[PDB]
Amino acid sequence: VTAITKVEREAVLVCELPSFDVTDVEFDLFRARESTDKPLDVAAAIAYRLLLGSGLPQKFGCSDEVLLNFILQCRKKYRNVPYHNFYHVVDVCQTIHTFLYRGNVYEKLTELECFVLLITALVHDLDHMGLNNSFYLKTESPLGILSSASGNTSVLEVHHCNLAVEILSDPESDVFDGLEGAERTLAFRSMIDCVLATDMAKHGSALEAFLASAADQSSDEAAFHRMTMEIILKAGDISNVTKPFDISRQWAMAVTEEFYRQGDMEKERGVEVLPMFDRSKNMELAKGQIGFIDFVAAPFFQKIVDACLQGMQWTVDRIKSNRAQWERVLETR
Ligand SMILES: COc1ccc(C2=NN(C3CCN(c4nc(N)nc5ccccc45)CC3)C(=O)[C@@H]3CC=CC[C@H]23)cc1OC
Ligand SMILES: [Mg+2]
Ligand SMILES: [Zn+2]
Repeated sequence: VTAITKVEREAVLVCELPSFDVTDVEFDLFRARESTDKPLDVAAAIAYRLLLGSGLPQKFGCSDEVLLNFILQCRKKYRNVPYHNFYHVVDVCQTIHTFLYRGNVYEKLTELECFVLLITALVHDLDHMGLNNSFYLKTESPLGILSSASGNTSVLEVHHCNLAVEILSDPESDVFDGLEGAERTLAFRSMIDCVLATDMAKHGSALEAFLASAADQSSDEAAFHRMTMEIILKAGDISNVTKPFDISRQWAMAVTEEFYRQGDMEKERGVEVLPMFDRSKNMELAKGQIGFIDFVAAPFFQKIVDACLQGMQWTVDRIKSNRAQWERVLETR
């Protein structure tokens, strides 16, 4: 399929990104994009550098050549939407790295499992089209029909897995080619399982199952590793509120635009439009983020940190302080 080539290849290798430390919890992807004419080659380099620097691809007989083909193969599959673009999955990959190596979550998993997670971040939203699963079902869209007929409500997540598998059948872009037997099976199994678990419809059930496993010393060990990978991918996804406020705010600008556009399309089609998707209300960013923090993200991070993931306490602290900063935008309005 397609083939990347040196033209695109080198176009990434000749980015050096001197101003930053990709390993830092305060790494700023917004700066990186802004700091060149080629934001797409910069993002790729950040992924490339993160993966190579972990020394995980080498360990699992993944050469640099195949690695970069893989990244680049994913990039093509991402579109140009406000939020669910290739910058979001590069973000997720970089954030997951910080949770593994600064939050010491590496200790709870094998190297293969850390390698799979870093990879899975990049395939997790392949060919996302700005539109949530709901839209596909309410518009009786062909992908919603296929999902509905096929027995799986996770319209996009199955889509992303399909594309991810595609990319890896080609061995010049197959970052698991060096795995054999049980390891290769696990890599695909867990990668798919993780991606499917990013469907926010399943958020409660996946959080309650990870916690019940974490509190049980007799939990099946393979099942705990798996749920931990699922929880970490989920964490990367909702990690925007754990960043430095200014980075957080810009993430929230991007999603708020993306939601607005779906809601524009939901008006045209004539289908139901939720409050959140409606440009008609200015819809105070502050109150949106405060609600997202109180109902989804603060309880999530606090609970997994306490159960198990004590190294990630900083996520709970930054949420707490990002919240207080939104309350001070309210108090001074
Ligand atoms: C930067 O800031 C955001 C980034 C991503 C998302 C994402 N949001 N969501 C939904 C998650 C659940 N929601 C709310 N639920 C419940 N119980 N209460 C709420 C109260 C107030 C607002 C929302 C909710 C709806 C949105 C996705 O599904 C995206 C796709 C995948 C993962 C997360 C994304 C939201 C952001 O800020 C609002
Ligand atoms: Mg997704
Ligand atoms: Zn995502």
